[PDB]
Amino acid sequence: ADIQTERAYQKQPTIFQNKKRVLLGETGKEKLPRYYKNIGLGFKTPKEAIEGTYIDKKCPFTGNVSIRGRILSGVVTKMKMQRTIVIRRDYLHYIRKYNRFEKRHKNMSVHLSPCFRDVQIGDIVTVGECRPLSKTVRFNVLKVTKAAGTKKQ
Amino acid sequence: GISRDNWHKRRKTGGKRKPYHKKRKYELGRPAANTKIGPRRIHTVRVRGGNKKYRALRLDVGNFSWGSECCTRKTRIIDVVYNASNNELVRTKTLVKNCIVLIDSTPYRQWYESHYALPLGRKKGAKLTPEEEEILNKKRSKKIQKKYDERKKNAKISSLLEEQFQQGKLLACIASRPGQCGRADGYVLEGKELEFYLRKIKARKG
Amino acid sequence: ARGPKKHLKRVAAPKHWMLDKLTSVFAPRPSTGPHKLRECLPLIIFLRNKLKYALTGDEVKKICMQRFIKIDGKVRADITYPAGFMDVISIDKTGENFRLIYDTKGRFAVHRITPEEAKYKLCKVRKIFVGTKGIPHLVTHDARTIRYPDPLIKMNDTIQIDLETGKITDFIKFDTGNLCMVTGGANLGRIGVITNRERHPGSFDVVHVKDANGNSFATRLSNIFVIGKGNKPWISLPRGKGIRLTIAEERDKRLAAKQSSG
RNA sequence: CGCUACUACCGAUUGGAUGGUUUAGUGAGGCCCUCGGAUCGGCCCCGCCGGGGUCGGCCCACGGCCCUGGCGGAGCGCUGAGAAGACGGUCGAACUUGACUAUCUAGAGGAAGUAAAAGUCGUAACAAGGUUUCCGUAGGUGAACCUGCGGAAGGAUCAUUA
RNA sequence: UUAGAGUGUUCAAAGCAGGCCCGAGCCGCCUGGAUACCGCAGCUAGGAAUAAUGGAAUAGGACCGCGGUUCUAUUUUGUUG
RNA sequence: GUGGCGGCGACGACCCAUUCGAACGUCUGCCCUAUCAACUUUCGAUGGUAGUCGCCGUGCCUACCAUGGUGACCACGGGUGACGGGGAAUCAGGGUUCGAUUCCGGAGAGGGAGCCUGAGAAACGGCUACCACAUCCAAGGAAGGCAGCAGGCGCGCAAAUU
RNA sequence: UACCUGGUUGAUCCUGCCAGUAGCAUAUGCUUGUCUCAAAGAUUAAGCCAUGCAUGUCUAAGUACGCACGGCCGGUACAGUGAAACUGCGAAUGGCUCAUUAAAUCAGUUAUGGUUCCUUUGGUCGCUCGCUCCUCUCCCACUUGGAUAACUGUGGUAAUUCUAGAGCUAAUACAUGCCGACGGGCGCUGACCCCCUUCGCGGGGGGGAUGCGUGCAUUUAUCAGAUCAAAACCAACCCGGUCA
RNA sequence: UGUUGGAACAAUGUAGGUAAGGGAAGUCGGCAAGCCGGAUCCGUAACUUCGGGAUAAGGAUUGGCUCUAAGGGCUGGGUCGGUCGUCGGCCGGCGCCUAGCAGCCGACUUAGAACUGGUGCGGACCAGGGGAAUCCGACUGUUUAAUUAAAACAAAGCAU
Repeated sequence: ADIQTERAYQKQPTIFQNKKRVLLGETGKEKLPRYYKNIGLGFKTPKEAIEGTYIDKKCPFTGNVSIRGRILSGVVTKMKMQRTIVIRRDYLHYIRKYNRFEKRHKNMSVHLSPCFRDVQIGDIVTVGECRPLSKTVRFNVLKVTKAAGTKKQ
Repeated sequence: GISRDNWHKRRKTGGKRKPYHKKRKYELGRPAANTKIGPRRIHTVRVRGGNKKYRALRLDVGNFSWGSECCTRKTRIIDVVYNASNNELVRTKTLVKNCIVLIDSTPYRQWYESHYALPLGRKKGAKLTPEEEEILNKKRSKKIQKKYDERKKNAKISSLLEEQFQQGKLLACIASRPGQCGRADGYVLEGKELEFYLRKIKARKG
Repeated sequence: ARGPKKHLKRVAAPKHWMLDKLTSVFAPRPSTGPHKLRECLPLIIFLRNKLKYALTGDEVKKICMQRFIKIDGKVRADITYPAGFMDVISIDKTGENFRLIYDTKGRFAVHRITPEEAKYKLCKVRKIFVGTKGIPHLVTHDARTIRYPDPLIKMNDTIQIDLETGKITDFIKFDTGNLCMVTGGANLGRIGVITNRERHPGSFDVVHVKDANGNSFATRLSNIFVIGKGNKPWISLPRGKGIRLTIAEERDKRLAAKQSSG
């Protein structure tokens, strides 16, 4: 195991792994060339998703999901079931009768880029809208945002 | 009677959704068109908004492609070997998208023996003498004899695919959805993903 | 609930049609022509109330069917044919020709124009749409898919079509120094130079506008419509020139002319 | 406490009446599929004429080859249309019986509360209410109550001279 | 619909109507049907007092400095290769 | 004795568009209840890979893995004599009560389920069964859905002229 | 219009409620002369239904031998009205009521790069290109097939918008299907032929008979989709102008 | 075949079985026999000394034949040159069984699927009828060998 987990064969569709026709100097070179599309709106494509060996179907930068419409943030809470995380999201609701606010919260699941270990919990993240990835997975993760207030360099 | 509803199953919050309407036309399902191997029998379906569907029940020829030579041909399926979804869909000889079949290698070998003029099948030396010697050699005053020599080199097929051509069957995934369109079209298997798929067939039995 | 809608009731219908409340219940439902409901003007209401040539539907029924009405060069034969921005309409029996552009409040003011301006029109584009066979295609406000345009045509532009064969002549590009009239929205029917377009990737691109009267406002890019070059409009404008006047200022004009024409 | 009326309660019937949700069994009906073959049209193996070319025929009686309108016997032989019906799947109303839950109700006998009028026994409390009152807990007595242990003064002393 | 502007429905409740000028000679004119309000949530842009929150403490900001590996091309005689 | 001739009605294809909308989604917003504190499941309960069905996106469905989602910021279960909203009554500033009611959106034709034609019905002034109530009958069979406009019955404190 | 009064007490102060006062929506009693607007089977029974109406459709521009009128008009067809009847469109809009339904519906806000859309309006609609039979039409395109309807004629049961059996008939109904688009074009195979030049093999440079496929969507796979700042090598000799 | 054989097949027995319809109407009394009866998967009340009640009750499945999936053991590490008899002891030089793969054996099991049978399938045998109450004794135990198996004696606990 310890490298990949699959029954079928996972690959980027756009790339064609079997271009290999020439024997000449090298039968195999810098192999299975990488596919990645950058999202707009200025979000920086992580270097991990460029030189990475992983294969994903719904990764924002290396899949087919199309981010649009709504962009929000959150505070990560759980690192449970693989390829998606659960984020609390605190906010204030205003009661009209009193002139006073009332705290609420609504926590939702979001997909992830499988590039990432080193995504701790309790840290802010910026999340974007997507096509309905699953029953409760709509929003998708674009870039995580907290490492300085943490441990050793 | 089946419906592709989202109002017949619980919320994420464990609660139960009491419906507020009875089943609706604009969201519907029909029994599976689980197509097997046999004489070409494709039976019709009408769907929402016109654009009538063609669903297949028994198929034998498909437009399988060879990705390493930019050529594709019609080809007579003869088997089914591996499906990553179900196991009971390889015994049944079903046909679905991404179902690894065995296609007839006759059109591709014939094409190879006519393109590069290098033999790709010899066990008894049965045939195949007259055409191949002719074509590589001079036929229009030394022009063609040059360009086939360019093709004598760099004619590639791996022993991962060489042995299949000798054996007459080519592992080939299906990439066209037989249930909805009706055509059993896909690509031949080669390279590393052939290697990965070869081992699974070798040691599927457990 | 089960299909299309085929009954539009009373003033639930758009407010700029200038309708009543005690003319029964329903209102004419435009025939789904070259404009949305909330931008068009039924041809029936242009013959009973805006013009007051007729009295009822019937006297309108017999006019349009007698084939005197001419819209965009080729006659129409439906009572409720949606009108829209920059549409030319002609009445050959009496001899007038109307332009039907927005007012400073938004009412589709009656606007009589000369036969020279009755030849062409101005239409905004929606997408440059190079299609099969390498053929460049356009689309306009009134759903004219023009093949083979000048390649410089990009977006938000204004075209001028002869109204016999389309065939755009004398286009004007969208720039940040040109006149433009706002269509749709609360700002409906003002005129001024653009002077800015502050982009917003992923949302409505807000376009500010400064008027020749010195005032300023802003809208979204969709509501902008270009009607000329520089500070020169290609078209004559009605009284007020599309320059909004505050209800205080409009009050002064009402009182002065009083007892001076009737 | 021979003193009635009303309100609510517990209660053996291991009770009744209605909904409502469901496990399970039976499962009519539509639809998908694998069969199906009442019957209805075309084809070709046959004969004869007339229409035109044709060998034997000067043209014709008639025959051989091809094509056509018509005439009939037979292979119903190869082909298209196709209902009745069936094995199977899917959805599944409804019935029968269980569980669950809800609101409403009959029930000997018992024990509460409220109002009753001019009832019988006592006098517990408010004045040091004639044992100072009250709280907690406990036992007993016809009844209010009495008493034991620790408190409170809402006590009848804001205090008593080393 | 609430508010409110203009208007003599005989007043008003209402309604978005109407006023001239003359036999009519114009082969009619002047106009109306506006505005404010519409939280909370979302978008936008100026203000940065108050209230959250952040930054280099076992090294971090600055100096277009002089060095390596590893690669992605534009185009110069090779027009292209 | 021929070849060319405009205006139109109707027509089908769709990278197509434009309109009419329709459908699953995104963020925030709901009345009373703790004598409802733990709820959700292999039978899809949150997710991953692959796939049949769908007009598509997705546990929508099947397989194979992973063990997960929500909850004291009120889930879950119950009640409403609750269709939601634009609005309505009352009022100094706050508010409290009401909204079936002619506009916008949703559900339905006695309770449920299934489906043909059609772009758009799970339509009921369309069909198929079952259930309850039922109208003709030669006893063999046939037909229906006034929560449309008028009407009558029953219901009631209470609601119009066939 | 930012409002208060009667009531525990021998008398007083106050907490507290009970009762007052006005609007509002339904019912109800009494009364009622005019006019202008105007609610009206919701509350309980989303319970029941007798009876009658509430969804039909024709233009010069799909079908025309009812003989139902009318042509004068019987001749190498079809005056014109024209009810039936086949076809297309319509019944999926309107109206009613609120039984369900508690992030469910609905409101404000957004994406549908995640789909379908009769009709209205704009666009294209020279689609491919390659057979012509026997000794005499391959094939119709200057028009290719049969089928039912109303109509005529026999009936059936007590009955319904119930239908069977028999004889004709049409198409914008169901089907079939053609030189013309007369492809000169284009790309792959591609008999070859021709020159420069290598004894020759060779390379360059040429033009090509044959045959296959033809942007009209659907399905699958593969390719390129920019190049933003530059000067030389070995080495093809190539686009070129300067004398050489 | 238990201290004998032969022939028949009457009644009464003794010991086994089944019976249409009704199902305790029989009788002092459901006395006797009769249903349930194993296992897998769901489901489980009043009461309570919170351990029990409990196999409570009440459901479904079970045959064959063909498959599928899962649950394990033993062994392993280089061409090169010379020496020693590219295989090996040695040297030096390399490999680095580097993600954990490769080869050989090995037992019975458990879950699922297809097909088939006159829907039969714990197919002989072995294998509980349940529920609601009352009286008595706490319980397990013991006794009247040869009519009384209990509500009788014992019993821990309590107390003189």
